[PDB]
This record gives sequence, structure tokens and C-alpha cells, in this order.
Amino acid sequence: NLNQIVTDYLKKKGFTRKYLKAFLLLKNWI
Amino acid sequence: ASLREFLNKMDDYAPIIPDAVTNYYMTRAGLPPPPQTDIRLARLLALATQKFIADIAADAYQYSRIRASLGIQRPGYGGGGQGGSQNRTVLTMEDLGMAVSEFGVNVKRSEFYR
Amino acid sequence: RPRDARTLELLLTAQGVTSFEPRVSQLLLDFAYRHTAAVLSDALHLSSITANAVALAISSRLGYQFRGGGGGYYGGGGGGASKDWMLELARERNKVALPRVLPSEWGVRLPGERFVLSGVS
Amino acid sequence: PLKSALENEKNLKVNNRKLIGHSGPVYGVSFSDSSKLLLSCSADGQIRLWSLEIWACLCIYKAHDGPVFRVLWGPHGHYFASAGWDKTVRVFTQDHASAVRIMVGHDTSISALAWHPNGTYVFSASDEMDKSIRMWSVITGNCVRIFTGHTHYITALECAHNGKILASADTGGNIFIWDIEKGT
Amino acid sequence: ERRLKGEVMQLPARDRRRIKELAHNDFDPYDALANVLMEHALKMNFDLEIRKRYAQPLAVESGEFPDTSNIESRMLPFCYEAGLSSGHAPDAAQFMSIATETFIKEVMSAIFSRTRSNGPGDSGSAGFGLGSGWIQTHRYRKQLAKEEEAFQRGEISRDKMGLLPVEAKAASERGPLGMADVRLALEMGDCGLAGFPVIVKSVIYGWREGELENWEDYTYVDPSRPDGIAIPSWEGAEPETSDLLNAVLDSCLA
Amino acid sequence: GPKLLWNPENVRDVADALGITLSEEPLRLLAQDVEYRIGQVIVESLRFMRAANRTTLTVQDVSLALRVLDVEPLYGYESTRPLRYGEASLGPGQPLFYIDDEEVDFEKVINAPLPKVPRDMTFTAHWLAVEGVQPSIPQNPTTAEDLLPKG
Amino acid sequence: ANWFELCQMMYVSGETGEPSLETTGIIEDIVRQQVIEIGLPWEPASFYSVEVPERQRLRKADERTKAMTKEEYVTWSEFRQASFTYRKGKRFREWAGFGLVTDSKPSDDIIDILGFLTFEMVQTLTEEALKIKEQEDLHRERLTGGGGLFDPPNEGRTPVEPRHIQEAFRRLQQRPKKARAMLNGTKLQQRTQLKLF
Amino acid sequence: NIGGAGSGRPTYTQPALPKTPAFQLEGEGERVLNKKKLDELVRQVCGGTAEGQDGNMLTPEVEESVLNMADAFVDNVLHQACRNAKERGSKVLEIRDIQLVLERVYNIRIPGYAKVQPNSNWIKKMSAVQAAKV
Amino acid sequence: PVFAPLKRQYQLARLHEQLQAATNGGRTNIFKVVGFG
Amino acid sequence: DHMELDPKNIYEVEAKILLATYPKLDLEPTKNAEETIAKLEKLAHPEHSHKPPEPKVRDEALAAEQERYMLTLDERLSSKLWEPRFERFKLIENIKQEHAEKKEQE
Amino acid sequence: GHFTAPSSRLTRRIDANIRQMQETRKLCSKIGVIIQTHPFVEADIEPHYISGEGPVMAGEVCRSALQRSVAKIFYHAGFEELQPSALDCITDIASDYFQKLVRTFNVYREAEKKPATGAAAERGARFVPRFTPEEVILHTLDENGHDIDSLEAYARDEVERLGNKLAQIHERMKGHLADLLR
Repeated sequence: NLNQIVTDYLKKKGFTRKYLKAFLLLKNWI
Repeated sequence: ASLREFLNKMDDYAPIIPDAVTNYYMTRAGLPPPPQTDIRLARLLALATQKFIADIAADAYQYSRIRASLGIQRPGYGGGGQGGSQNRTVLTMEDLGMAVSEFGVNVKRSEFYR
Repeated sequence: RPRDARTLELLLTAQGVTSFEPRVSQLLLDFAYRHTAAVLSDALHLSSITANAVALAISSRLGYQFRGGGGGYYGGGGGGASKDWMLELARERNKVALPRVLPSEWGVRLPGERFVLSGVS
Repeated sequence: PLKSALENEKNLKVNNRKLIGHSGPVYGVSFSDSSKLLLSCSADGQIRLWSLEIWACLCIYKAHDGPVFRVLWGPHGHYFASAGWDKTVRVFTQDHASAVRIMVGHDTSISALAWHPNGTYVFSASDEMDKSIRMWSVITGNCVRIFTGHTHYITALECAHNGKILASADTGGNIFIWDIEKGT
Repeated sequence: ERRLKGEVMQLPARDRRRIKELAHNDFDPYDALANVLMEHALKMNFDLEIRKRYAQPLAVESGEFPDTSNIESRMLPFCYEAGLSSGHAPDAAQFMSIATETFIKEVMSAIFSRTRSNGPGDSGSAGFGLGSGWIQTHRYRKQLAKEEEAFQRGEISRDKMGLLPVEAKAASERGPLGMADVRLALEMGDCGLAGFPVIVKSVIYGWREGELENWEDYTYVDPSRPDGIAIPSWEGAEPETSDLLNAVLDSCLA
Repeated sequence: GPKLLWNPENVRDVADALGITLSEEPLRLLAQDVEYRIGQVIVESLRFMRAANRTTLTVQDVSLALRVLDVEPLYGYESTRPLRYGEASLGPGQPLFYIDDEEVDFEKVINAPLPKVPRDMTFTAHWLAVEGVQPSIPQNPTTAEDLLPKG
Repeated sequence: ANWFELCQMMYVSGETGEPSLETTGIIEDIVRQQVIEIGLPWEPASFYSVEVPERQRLRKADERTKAMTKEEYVTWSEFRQASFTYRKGKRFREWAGFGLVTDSKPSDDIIDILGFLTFEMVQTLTEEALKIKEQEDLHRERLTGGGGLFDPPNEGRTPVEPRHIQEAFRRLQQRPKKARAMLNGTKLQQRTQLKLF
Repeated sequence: NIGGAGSGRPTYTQPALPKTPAFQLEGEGERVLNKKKLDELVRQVCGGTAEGQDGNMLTPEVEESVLNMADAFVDNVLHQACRNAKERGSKVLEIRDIQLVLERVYNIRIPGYAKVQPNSNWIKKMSAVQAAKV
Repeated sequence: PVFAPLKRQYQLARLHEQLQAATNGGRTNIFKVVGFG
Repeated sequence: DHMELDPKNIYEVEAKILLATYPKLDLEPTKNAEETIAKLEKLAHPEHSHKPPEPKVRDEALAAEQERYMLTLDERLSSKLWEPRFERFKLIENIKQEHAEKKEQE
Repeated sequence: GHFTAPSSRLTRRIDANIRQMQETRKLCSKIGVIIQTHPFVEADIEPHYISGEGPVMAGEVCRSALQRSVAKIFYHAGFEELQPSALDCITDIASDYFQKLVRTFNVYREAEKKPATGAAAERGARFVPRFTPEEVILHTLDENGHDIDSLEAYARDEVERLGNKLAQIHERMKGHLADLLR
């Protein structure tokens, strides 16, 4: 079972439990 | 001989290979066509190819002639028909294989596939 | 249609290929013939020839070609390099910091003058 | 008609052009983030950076050994990644002539690529015995996820725009949907 | 699908039986990988002389080109491994050394021919004689012909090594062989390294020559330029004692 | 040993061509090795074919597969002429096949007419579906000839 | 065998010293290997079914000839007749293994051709080895007062060594690039047969 | 000195006439000749070097590659040759095996150290095929 | 086969031999710890 | 079963281990180059922020000669002009222990 | 004329040699009787239009033209009959050689630059190309077994010499036939 192997390995490793932009935008919207 | 004079005189050394073939294979190998690449260079490369092929053909003919006058063709070069017509020299596979084996190529085949 | 030529066709068909090109099976047959001839000549020169001679000839041949195939875990495919050596190289390369870039150069820079195609006309 | 920045070609009338210079079959192309740059990879083992303003090559990258099958710009257009025959993925930046990161861990050839929409993770897939997907970290170059379950050749990959979904397809007609965070 | 039946049945029955026999194969346990994984993870004691192979340093470790002594030292462990109890012939070390020298000379000659030009002439005592030489440019060829003609009249004399002034002048410019030349020469052919993939891969995967030094030299994209390129012209806690520990370790390693 | 798809009789024929006599064990070993090599070549060729978004195995793919494996190239297999197989008969139940090949004169070859030049590459456009419905125009396929669940 | 013919041929070609026995053995091995390894039909006239009837070496040689004495001239002329197969048919055929590799007793024209070829090989080998040795000495260049009773007058001249012969042989075996032009861009090992220099 | 106990041990302990060891009174020494060997080879194959310069013909990164080449070549050749020799029933290594390996795998020929025909079945098959062809 | 540089193999062999010597064939554990440091 | 882990499950085991090790990842899309640059700068790692390496680089004589001359024909000391391991002693101890243990039975 | 051999001094004298060989063969056949052929004509293609400006990419037509040229050269080498497989093999080899040559040219033309020295460094330039346009072409020819002199000789002398020899042989054949008839 994979779970048992994973648990064993994990235990063995000690795993504890600025304004120009707005201007251009406004012009493009206008 | 000089590169400059040879390139200038290239007008008198145009090979027999058409321009379409040269453009096709130059583009396949990664070189644009003559309009962007001096036509002299394309002609020079085609001339080199022609020289190589001519040398191979000469070697093949030399190999063929000696064989003309035990008496069994070498294994591995299956190819041919009835044997041609008249006493004409025929470009068979054995001569071509023996000739090109000098250039590093190998053209062995099988005769009876079973 | 010779034999083994109707069998290679079926083998390829049974693996997805929905089309073909005549003279492909001919190419495969000729390749098999040439490989057999080369291996047999090498074995004959090595040593009646035993199985040890054939094994030695194949082992010697494998030294400089056929370094591919679909090998999986620790199978010498895709070049034949060992995974540990590649991990060492990756560790060495993945140590340096990523290059620093500024928004004014994000998309317009290029490598040094020595590694560019400048003036090749 | 297409336009060229070279004065000698002022107002030339053509609507299709050619880019020559590869010496083998071409397997990938990626338009940049209009677009002014293009990438391409072929079977000779080279990656080329073209220009869509003068229509000529600018650089060549020679970090591969064997065919290159895929290439991809980044989501924003400064980084690109390439994978090929030698079972390794590399991440380049156009400012440098060498790979800045090398990513080992696959067991067979690569057959797909993708980028995370935030431009710091990369996906890849392999064929043959090892049909698994992986997710690398651009900062460290270490895998952080593996997805298994495919049984056929994987042909495509795609990452959702929100950034929490991944879709992959194979030659059996199956499409999978993966949860990146939970790997399920 | 209909034509599939006909295609299948076109074969003889014996071939069909041979094909159908495949189902009895015992699949792919690939247990042969066990030895590979293990490797990667009265009487004479033949195992005490094989272990001596690692005692002698390699050529790269020391910097000495292998000679008869090193090869002689290396021979015996291989023989004992393969089962040759008797040993090796007395005069094998010299043969092996000569073969190694010839191989290295051939490889180096292959690399040099594809990246150098204007080599020493063939007047006498120099050049390549009956071997394969380098190319010659027009101007250098003209000057060499003129100098060779002149030297017959006694006007000019050779240098200490037998090179005429033009040849010595040309040889002055050439610099040492680098890695760019090796990389370029490996694109043309194999250079005799068809059996050493590790060397070629190491060459390919290394840094580009002259990149670490010029790590911050860049160009820019600018279509106005001719080519689109614009060239710019607890005890002892580590977080506090780390420096001292590093210094002592550096002194220890030396 | 295992079961071999390659018939050892071909190995026997090749050995006979070289004047060599083989026992059963070396014959089996050689046949198995040749089978493995053919498998490797097929794997590489299919890899190259799939890399180009196709389901049609051509000769260029096999040539590339041979190139990556460091094998000597095979020349002359691109010819556009048809492939015709002859049929000899060694004896009852042992037919043999050969490649039909008839000699020709250089006149007939050099004087032949060139094939037709295919037109240039071009592209067009049309509407495959509008709001989920396929218009019945000439470009779209006819309704006469798998596109709807029925569970 | 043939040691003395080798010595005479070396003397003719510019080796006035006294080469040791190893040089002779190596040269004999090379020549034996080459020999064992070993208008016109293909001329333009052969294109038709029926035929119809018709109708720096020199400079050095001259300098040496001008720069030798009468006794040296006599010795040089006498050595010039040295041959491998001049009135030695049986000995050469035994030393060439004719029977084991071909039908025995060919014509004597073949023997004359073989002698000519062998003379040419020895000439070329000596001429190249001399240059190699001279270059080695020239690069290398850049304590007993009183005197004895058997001391040489001036010495200074030494013969060639086996290593020089080996280097010359390696130099002679190289082929033109036209035999490799078909392996460009690939990693294929080149393999060929012995080159008949 | 045979026996394997070792020589030169200053402890408590013979043939009639033992062989003298090897010694050199004064000279360059092997530590210099071995290092100069590579530059000598480069000079040999480079064509020649002008006065006032020598030695620095290979950059530091290429000498390491050359040395690795040499070591790998030696190891591979010896490993192949020993097995090849043991194959044919021999119990000692002779120059013939090394020469065979070098000739047939590397195209190297070192001087101065000392066929195939078809059988009847192939001829019969060729005759049958040719007869069927006509 | 699988390929890798010679240097790595030689260094690994030397290290393994030295460790086998030091640990006396695995009969002695030189990595044990007594106390709490 | 025999072996503690058959190869075919290696990929699944590694996937689960990696899932356990890295439970949380950054999966927030950006919108322009500046955001990506900022994210790259923020996430830098101490262990992967080094610098590129540096290019690889390459009167008493009479006394030394006298010493070398005086050390002529010395079998062992000449070569040197030493890492003891006590292998023979350990072999002797092992064999003695084996012999004593065997004698225990008899 | 795109798919036909150019016009120059080399294709001429080659057509001439082939025609002279055919005529002499006819005379020899007449002598033997005491058979007939027709001149080689290179075909062409119907008018073709191409968008933009680029090479005409058609594999079959180009391969057939190359095969025609190879057959012409092989016949000029003194052949009368052939086998299809041999022609296919030589055609494939020729195409591969062409591609190798062009790839070598491109490999040399775009190599990594080198540091400048001497007057180049004095002017301030740092890097200069490591192969000048002359050396690029010289290396391209050398790596494939060629030289300027060999190509010049092949283009200028061999064809002329063969033509002269063929003319002499034809004159001798005519004289012999006339004398035999008398």
C-alpha cells in the first residue's frame, strides 16, 4: 500500500504531526 | 588561380543543373534564393555538385570496364532484369556500390526477400 | 508481396498508423539484413561460433550507436546519460540568481555583441 | 499588404513572406506577446529568434543535443521554455545565450509544454513508459507536483486563466481536468 | 474493417500460428534491471589485485600524460577481472602507449584543420609534407611564392626554426586553442569521438566561451539600425557564529 | 527462450550468403537481437511522426529515426515509381520473391516529360458555425455524412 | 631478410649514417604488409564496339650529385641498382607468400612492377623520416677536457629512429577529405581499408 | 623479486644474482617530461611554433578534455581487449587482441609488431531466381 | 549501457573502500551518539 | 513482493511525498510585466541567489641535489622524495574471532 | 527556361560530345552491319504563377529535373543502358551532398565572433568576425574535397580534350569505313 510506504518515509525524516497613464486612458475612453 | 577572377568568369562555367533545383535545395538547406544571394555563389555550388557526381560516374565506369572480358556477382547488390540488350555497357548496382564504397557510402540490399 | 512485409504492415497498423508509404517495409527489411550482416561479420572475426561470440559482438557494437529507444527507469535511452550526472549538472546550473531586468528593458534586450548575427551579409 | 521597416522595401506589395535559415523540419512556432518577435525550433537542435519588422534572424541558441519538439514564450514575453529529445526542459531569457535553469526528472522524451498564467511555474509531459505530468518552479527549478493516470500519448496541455485548473488530452480521445493544488 | 479480414487471411496458416504464439510470452518483468540498480545503489585471492586499480591517480587528477608506467600499472586489474590468470605479454605497455599517442594526435589534427589557415609552407623541414594541410589565402600565397623564389638567390635566410619571415609573421598572430573552436569543429563531424558521448555532451552543455567574464554586456533591438541591433559603445548558534565557523573550515580545507 | 516474431530462417539465409554455419542458440540470439532493433527503429519513427501532428508514416520519418540512432543512411528509397514484387518458385511450398526491374535506355529517361507543377499555397475562410448551428453552405459537409450524447 | 637492400636504399635517399636493426625491421614489416595487401580498358576508345588502328626532389638530387666525390659517386651508382626482386624470384616469393594468397607462378613483369613499387615506398618513407627527424632535432637544440685515444674525430651525424618511422607512417596513411565529404554533420565513425602509399 | 611479501621492508628476513633496480643520476626528471609531453604533441600536430612562444597552445579548459579523452580511451580499449582475449580460450593477453580491437573499432594501425565465399544454397537460390526472371 | 564520467566512478569507489575499512565491514557503528551534546 | 518498493509505484510514491512536502503554492495570475517582475523579486530564495563562478585558471638546489644523490637506489624512500588503515590487524582479529567461535562448538 | 540547363560554354561542348558519341556509334553500327537514335531534348513546364516572391517549392518536379541532369552526366561518362534503382541511389546521394555543402557554408558564415587585436583594437572595435568572406568560401570548398584549381581545370580543359579525342576517333572511323567500302 502506497500510504504505508509514504507514512514510513515521512516518519523516518522526522516530520512532526503615473499621471500620464491616466491621461492616456481618459483620452482613449473619451 | 584567384577567387575574384574565377567568380567574375563564372559566366563561362555555368553547370547543367537548372536554377529551380538549385533554389529548391538551397532553401531546403537554409539559404535564400538567388535574388537575395548572388547568383554566382549558387552557380559555384552547383558546379561543385556536378564535379562530385562526374567523379563518381568516372569511378563507376572504371570499375565496370575491368569486370568485362568464379564469375559470380558479389552478394548484397541485388538488382537488374534480363541482362540488357546487345553488347552495351549497363549501369548496374554492383559497379555503383563498389564505386561509392570509396566515398563512405553503403548500398547493400537483399536479393530474395522470401 | 513478400513475407514479413505483410506482417510489418499489420504490426504498424495495430499501433495507430492510419496510412503508409510503399517501400517503407522494404527499407526496414534492408536495414535488418544489413544489421545482421555486420553483426555476423564482427562475430566471425572475433572467433563455428558460439553464443558468447555473438553476445560480445553485440556488446561491442552497442558502444557507439543505438543509444535511444523507449527505455524507462534507468534504461539507457534518450542519449544514454546517467540521471545522477544530469542531476549534478542541474544543481550546478540552478545555483546562480536569475538575471535582473527593469520594465524599460522587458522585451528589447539581447545577448552580448559576440553572440548575435550582426553583419552577416 | 505586409510592411517592412527597411527603406529599400518602401511600400512593397505582398501579403505573405518567408523566413529561411532552418536546416531541418520545423516543429514549433510562437508569436510574441502587435507582435514583433517570433521563435522556432527544428530537428537540427536549434532555436531561432526572428524579427517581424525587418524579417531576418537575430540570434541562435545552441543548448540542446538532438531534436527540439516544442517551444513556448512566457505569458508576458521575456522568458521562453523548450523541451525535446534528450529528456530535459530548459528555461531561457532572451538577454542570455545560455539556459538560466535546467530541470531534470523526466525518464523519456517530452511531448507537451505550458506556462502558468503568473509566469513562475511550467508544465511538461513525457511519453512511452513514463506518462506523467510535472510542475516545475522557475525560481528553484525543482518539481512540486506530479499527475498520473494517462495511458496514451499526451498531445496537448493548457492551464486555465484563473490559475487553478489544468487540462490535458491524449491520443485516446480522453481529456482530463486536474486540480493543481490538490493534485487530484 | 472489411479489408482487414482479407489482409489478415492473405497470410499462410503457419505464419498466423507463429504470430498467435506471442500470447504465451511472459510479459516484461524487466528483472534484468536488478543488477543495474544494485550497481548504481590452494587458491589465489583474485579480488585483492583488482582493487589496486583505483590507487593510481588519473591523468586529469595529476596532469601527467599517461606513459608506459601508468598503463603497465593499470593493465593487471583488467586482466584479473576477465579471468586471464597468466597476465599479459611483456611488450604490451609500449604498444598501448603508442596507440594512445596516435589517437590523441589524430583527434587534435582533426580539430585544427577546420579552424586554421595560412600554415607553414612546404619548402623544406616544415609544413605538413605528405599529410593534409590547411588552406591558403591569395595574398599569403603570393608573398610565400615570392619569398621562396628569393631565398634561392641567398638574399633572405630562414629563422632559427626554419621559417621564412612571412611564415613566422603569420604564425605570430595565431592564439591558443579555445572552446569555441572545439564546438564549431564538432558541428562538422565527430572528430574521432564517436565512442565518447560524455566528452561531447560536456562540451555542449558548458557555458559559452567568454560569457562568464562578459556577464553584463548587452545589445538592444532597434529596427532603425541596419540589422535591427543597436550596439552600445544550543551552543555556538549558527546564525551568529556562522562566519567564524566558515573561516575555520576554509582554513582547514586549504 | 521467448517467442520470436522474426523468423530465424532469414538469419540462416544471411549466414549462408557469408559461408557460415550456425547452431540453434546463436541463430536464436541473432534473431532476437534483430527483432529488438526493429522495435527500437519503429519506436523512434513513430515518435518523429507524432511530433508533427500527423497519422501517416512516410520515409522522411524513418530516415530521421535512423539518423538519431547513428546508423548508416539508406539511399534510393524515395523513388516515385511503383513498387512491384516478382514471384519465383524454389519448390513446392517454398516460393521466393524479387523486385521487378527492367533495363531502360538513357533516351527514354532523358526525353521523358516533367510532371505537372502543383498550384501555389493559399488560404480561404468561411463560417463553420453561427451560434452553435452549422450553416448548410457548400463548404460545410452535407447532412448525409457521433455528434450528440444519447445516454 | 632484405636488411642490406634496405640499408642501400636508405643510403641512396640521403641516409648516410648507420641505422640500427629496429628501423630495418619496421621498414620490412611495412613493405611486406603493403605487398601482401596488393592504353587501358577504360580509355575513350572503349566507348565503341569495334576499334581502329592509329596513325623539390630533382633539385636536391642535382645538388647532391654536384656535391659528391668520385668514390662517393661510385658507391652511389653501385647502390642505385639495389632491388627487392632482381634475380631473387624464389626468395621474394617465399617472403611474399604468393602461394598462400594466389595462384603460384605469375609472370616476371609482375615481379618487376613489385620491385619498382617497393623501391618507391622505401624512398618516400626515408625522405619523410629525414624531415621529421631534422625538425625534432632543430626544436630540441634551442664536459671532458684533455682527450683519449679512441675518441671520434667530430661525430655529429646520427641515423633515424623507430619513432620517426612510425610518425611518418601515420602521416602517410591520411586520406583526402573527398572520402569523408559524405559524413559531414553526422557522428558516424569513418572506417576504411589500408591505404596503398 | 617474486613472492609478494614486498621489498625494502626494514625488518627481519634469496636468489644467487638479483637484478639491479632502476635509477637516474641527474636530469630533467619524469615530472617535467610527462608535463611537457602534451605541449610536444601540440607542437607536432600544429605545424610549428615561432620563436619566443611555446607551451601555451591549449587553454586551461581544453587540456582537461584532452586528458579525459586519453583516460577513457585507455580504459575502454583495455576492457574490450581482455574479454576478447579470454573469449578464444587463451589465458594470457597478447598484442593481437589489442591490434584487432584498434583496427576494427578505431581505424588505427600500428606497424612493426608482426576472405569469404558463398555456399551452395545461395548459388542455387540465385540460379532459381535468375531462371524465373527470364 | 549507461555512461558517466570516470572521475565520479573512481572517487565513489575510493570513498566506499575507505568507509568499508573504517566501519570494519559494518560490524562497528562510528555514527552512534551518547548523551545530548 | 519481496522488495520494499516495486519500480512501477515509484512515480505515485514520489507524487504523494511531494504533495506532503509542498501543501500550498502561489496560484494568483498577474496582469502585466511589472507584476511578474515584482513577484519574481519577492519569491527569491537564499539558496538560489549566488553569483556566477570565476573562470578556471592554471642555492638550495645544490642541497636538494645532494640529498637526492645520497638517496640513490633506495627502494621505498626514493619515490616519496601515507594513510595507515590497519587492515592486516583487523583481518587477524576477525580470523581469530572466527576460529575461537568455531572452537566453542568443539 | 527556369527548369532547363543554363546557356554557357560548359553545357555547350557537352551537348557536342554527346552528339559526336551518338554519331560515331551509328557509324560503328553501320560498319558492323556491313541502331538509330534521336537527339536529346529537355522538356519544360506550363506557365506557373507564384504569389509574392520566392522559390517554386515542388518536390517531385525538382527531383525529376535533378534525376534528368544526373542521367545526362552519367551518359556523358560513357554509358548506354541503366537500371532504375542505380539512378535513384545516385540521385539521392547527389541531393544529400548538395544539402551538406550548403549547410557547411551556413555553418561557417555564422560562427561566434572573436576578440579584436592590433589595428582592430586600436580603432576601438572589440569583436571582429573570425572568418572573412574569403576564408568562409575556402573552408566550404575544402571541407568537401574541392579546390579552386580543380574546378577551373574541370570547367576549362577536360571537356575540350575529350571532344578533340572523340573528333579524332570519328575521323579515323570514317577513314576506315571508306577504305573498307572501296
